[PDB]
Amino acid sequence: ARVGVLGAKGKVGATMVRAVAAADDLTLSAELDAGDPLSLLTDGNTEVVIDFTHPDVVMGNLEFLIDNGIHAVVGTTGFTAERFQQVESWLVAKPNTSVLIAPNFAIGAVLSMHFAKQAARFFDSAEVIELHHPHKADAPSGTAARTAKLIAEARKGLPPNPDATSTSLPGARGADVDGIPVHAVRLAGLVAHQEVLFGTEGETLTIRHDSLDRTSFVPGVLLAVRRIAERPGLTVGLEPLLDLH
Amino acid sequence: ARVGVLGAKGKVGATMVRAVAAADDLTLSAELDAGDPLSLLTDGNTEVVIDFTHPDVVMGNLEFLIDNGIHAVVGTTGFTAERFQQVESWLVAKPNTSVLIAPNFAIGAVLSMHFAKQAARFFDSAEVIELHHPHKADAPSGTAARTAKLIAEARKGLPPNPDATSTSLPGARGADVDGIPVHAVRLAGLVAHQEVLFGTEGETLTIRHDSLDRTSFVPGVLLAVRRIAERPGLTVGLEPLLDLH
Amino acid sequence: ARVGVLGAKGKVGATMVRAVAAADDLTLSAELDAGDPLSLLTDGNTEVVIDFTHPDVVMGNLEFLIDNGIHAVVGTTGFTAERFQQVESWLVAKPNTSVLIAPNFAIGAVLSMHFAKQAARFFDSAEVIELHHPHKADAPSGTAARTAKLIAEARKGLPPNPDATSTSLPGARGADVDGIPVHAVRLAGLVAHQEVLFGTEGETLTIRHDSLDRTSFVPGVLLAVRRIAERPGLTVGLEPLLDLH
Amino acid sequence: ARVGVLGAKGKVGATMVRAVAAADDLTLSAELDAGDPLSLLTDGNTEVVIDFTHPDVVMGNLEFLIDNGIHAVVGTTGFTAERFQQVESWLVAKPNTSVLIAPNFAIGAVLSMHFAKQAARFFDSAEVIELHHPHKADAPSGTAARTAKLIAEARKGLPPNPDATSTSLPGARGADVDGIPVHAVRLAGLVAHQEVLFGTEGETLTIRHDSLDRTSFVPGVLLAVRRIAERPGLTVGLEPLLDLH
Ligand SMILES: [Mg+2]
Ligand SMILES: [Mg+2]
Ligand SMILES: [Mg+2]
Ligand SMILES: [Mg+2]
Repeated sequence: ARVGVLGAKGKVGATMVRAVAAADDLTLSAELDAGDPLSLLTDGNTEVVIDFTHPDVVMGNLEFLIDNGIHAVVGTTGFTAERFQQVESWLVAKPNTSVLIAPNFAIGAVLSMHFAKQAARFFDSAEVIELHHPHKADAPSGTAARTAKLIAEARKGLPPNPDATSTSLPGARGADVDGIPVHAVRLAGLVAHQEVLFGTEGETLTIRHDSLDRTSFVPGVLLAVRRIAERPGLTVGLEPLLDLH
Repeated sequence: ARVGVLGAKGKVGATMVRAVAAADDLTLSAELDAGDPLSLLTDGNTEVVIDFTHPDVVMGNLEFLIDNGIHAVVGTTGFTAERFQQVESWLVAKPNTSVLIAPNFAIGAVLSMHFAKQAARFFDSAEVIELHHPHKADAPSGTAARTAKLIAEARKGLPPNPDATSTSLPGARGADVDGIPVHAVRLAGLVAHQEVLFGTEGETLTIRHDSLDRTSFVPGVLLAVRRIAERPGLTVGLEPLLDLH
Repeated sequence: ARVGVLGAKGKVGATMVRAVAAADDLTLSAELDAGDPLSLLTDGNTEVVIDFTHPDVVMGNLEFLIDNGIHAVVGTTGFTAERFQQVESWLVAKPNTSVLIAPNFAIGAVLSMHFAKQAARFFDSAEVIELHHPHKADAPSGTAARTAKLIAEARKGLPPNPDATSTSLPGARGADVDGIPVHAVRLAGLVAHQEVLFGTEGETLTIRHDSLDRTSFVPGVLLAVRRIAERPGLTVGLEPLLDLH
Repeated sequence: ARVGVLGAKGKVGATMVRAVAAADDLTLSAELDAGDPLSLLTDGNTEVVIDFTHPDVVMGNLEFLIDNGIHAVVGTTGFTAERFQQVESWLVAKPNTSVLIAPNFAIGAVLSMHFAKQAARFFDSAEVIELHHPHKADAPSGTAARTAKLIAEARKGLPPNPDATSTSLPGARGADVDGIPVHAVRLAGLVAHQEVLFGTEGETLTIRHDSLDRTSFVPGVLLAVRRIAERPGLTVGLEPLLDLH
């Protein structure tokens, strides 16, 4: 497949360039980083584009790709209901163009999240623990928050976690994301890790995702690049491409 | 829902009897043990039956229930392809009767199994650890083997687990269920536990299911009883009833 | 060894009574509850006494036992520096009497605590996770706090846990017991569990203690009773009796 | 302290050179790799030497260092009872020379091992799980074997692990090192990891050591280099220097 990479000197693109170069089945058709015109993509017959450039510029890129029937695997964040609306809009005019926007390309992470979603309604209790290196700026992770919201949403209409706590120390019970405790561990030696715990009297289920490399998103981006074709128009999140729905 | 229970003096039966009683939305309509004549089920307008009676007599029961339009949640094992085929047959005459047969009713167990199946093809490595009380007769557990099978099958066409082992001790690498290492830990204090691990360079995912009670199957049986009507004819395994969209 | 038991109608007492009975190398020589006169202990030539009676009456008992040369395994809490000091005093008059007072008799718990103390100064990061049934009143557990204290103290003079958190949610980082994060998980299905984690760039060490029974203190009490003679005067905490060379 | 490093182009030495160079309190006095005369050590007033050169040459080195009153932190393996005897011998003539020989310099590992040693006699069951990357040649690890031996030795005179297994699959119960099951997991994404499990009815204790870098031995070697002075003559294993005994 003829793959083009944007913001290709930026850490992700650069990595993706390497991934695509190394990869058997795909040929790298264009490597554009900032200061490069977008006409180069069509000039080399780019079918798919990987995009992870800054949020300010993504909208301007997506429009171009859509205009030109260029499939887009997008990893850039900063997307809003209103920005999805917008993309959803451009795609109306080009029904054969696929676009995938995903907050997270680590297959382990995405699976881990989807499993929590599916499990959450079958247990009395659910909590999230997340553990990261002590250089991380924010607590909980983006990923732990989004996870907790999903669980909360999946449990829309069950009782809240039982909990008889009556004296405590501030923070002893973690954060409270949509009614479900997120704990954040920061510990030397760690990279990125998350543990979703469910329990009910008699049994517990625990899902853990550990990520040891900056680079674990690669297999996912590649997956998306190899499959984006199968699903016309806008797809949000990688999970549909994992053929789980 | 008006529920009848067979094998009511065996361990599982006696349990569900308490269970059906305690449950508010359901009433118990007949409780028989081996040898109480089946007729009593219709005598009480039993809609669903829970069956956990011995393998020998299960086929005999299933016939009656299907004959009489009585839905059946069946937990007995010893089911074979040709036995399923048989059941499959009786059901053709009554398209309004639902029957559910499952190897396993612990919701946690069924979920952990399903997640493994769904995850299996996105990682280079997959192993199963099962941990049990030191009084268990067989290694690996029924559940561990079934699980390894599923993973093996979902990996039909990927390379086998990478493994450079060239010198070892017998058993150091555990069992080999269809190309997949299964390790059995036997340890005082434990009940029934299972941990599936998958790995790929840069990321790991682990699913653990812990069962602390004999009675963790109850929620599942109940769920099945509450839902069995939604699916006409034979269903195998609880996971379809865990309504997974 | 000829063993007497106080507070024999409370939960802990009644247990040790069964325990002393079952035990072959030991016989039970008196079992009193609040208000049975102490004299009965000597009336039966009781060598050691297990005490778990309420805090109010413990000092009253200890006096009698020490007066009479009767070794005491004491599990009651509510002990203060000045109460230890008092005990310490009574013992000066009888140098042949041994007394043991411990916050905690679960051998696993005491070991996990000790290991933490010994490990604490060789790592940059240290946190405590405790997980409990959702009916527990207080967060963190008594045991989690004691533990954090110990680690804090053993780290007297190292830098504090590294942590670049600058934006968070209240409680995301758990409690702060003496500079050490303690997180409390409350989850259906669980009993009493605790996981200490230490980390340093390149390596992590984790100690977990799981307690599945009300009755896990029994082996320790018994051990204490069997060993209390080996150490004259007051001993605090079971770990010295775990004979650590 | 005036530190000399041997085999200093070899992966360990090289690393140690860097560590010593970077390290505040120590000055690097000599960097000798193969082809360099040993007189250079004394020529620069080397107090301590780090040695990890090949086993064939170690004996020849140790003799020199001992002769010259040069302290030696040795990481080279291939040591035998008879080779310790030998070193023990050279040291007779120089009572002020310290020598430390250790199979393992990762403080986490050493702690993890020492804890298992101390715990092993207080539980009915003990097993070892070790997990490594799928490029590892041998199963179980050096470290898992040595660990199991220690446990076995510490349990010299208790009943063997209870275990009612009567049908199994070859390897389902792992290896059998001195009566205690070692399981080896090999999984993509992993580096070096070990989990010691103990259990007894009512409670379990679990010790886990994860190692994420080749380089986690550095802090230990440094520790030894900063402390070797405190203990005259031969010390085997790092654990005594961790002030645990
Ligand atoms: Mg290529
Ligand atoms: Mg009822
Ligand atoms: Mg007795
Ligand atoms: Mg220096």
